[PDB]
Parts: sequence; structure tokens; C-alpha cells
Amino acid sequence: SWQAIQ
Amino acid sequence: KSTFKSEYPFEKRKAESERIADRFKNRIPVICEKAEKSDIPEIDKRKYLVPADLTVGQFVYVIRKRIMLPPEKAIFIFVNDTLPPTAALMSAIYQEHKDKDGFLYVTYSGE
Repeated sequence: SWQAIQ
Repeated sequence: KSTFKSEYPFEKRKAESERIADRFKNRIPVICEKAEKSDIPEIDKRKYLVPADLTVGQFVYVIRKRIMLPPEKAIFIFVNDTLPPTAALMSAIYQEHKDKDGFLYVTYSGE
């Protein structure tokens, strides 16, 4: 669903 | 194939963006879609949780990586149909251009 950026 | 916004009912969005604003202290919810008339590929994921301190350019860097878009091909991020300065911080664009549903809608093209 959601793609988290590091 | 369909603008995320028109894809869901307001309450469904505001609910989520609000649940997002709760579970993440320094993150930002971004809906990133392809400009209808641009040749560049259509990304697989379009909802991002970008770090507070992240700049536009850096975020672009991320999108490029996502579509595997070669350095020769150019891309462009737009907000409210405007081109934010690459040096800007995402959070800033958010607090200044988010949607009433709680998300910051961003489009990309290059062509």
C-alpha cells in the first residue's frame, strides 16, 4: 500500500 | 489508470491521511502520479511516506529509481501544476500545498 523512503 | 483522488471517497482519504498523521511524527504522505500526456512509464506505487527532512530533488531521485528512468531522460515534479524548487523541503511543500483530504498530490512528466 505505502512505500516508505529512508 | 485513474487519479487516486477520484478513485476513493473523500472520507476514505481524510481518514487515512489522518491515521497517517498519527502513526508517523516526521513523515509526509505523498500521492505521486504520472502526467496523462507524458511518455515516461507509469510507476507501480504512488503513495509515499517521505521523511520530513527530504528535499524535492532527493524525492525526484527516488522516483527516478522507482521507474528505472535513465539519466538522459528528464522528469519533472509539479505541485498545484507548478514546479517546486529542487532545493525545497517536502514537508514545506506539504504544509503549503496539501489537499483538503490530507495528502500532498504530486504529478510527474518530462515530455
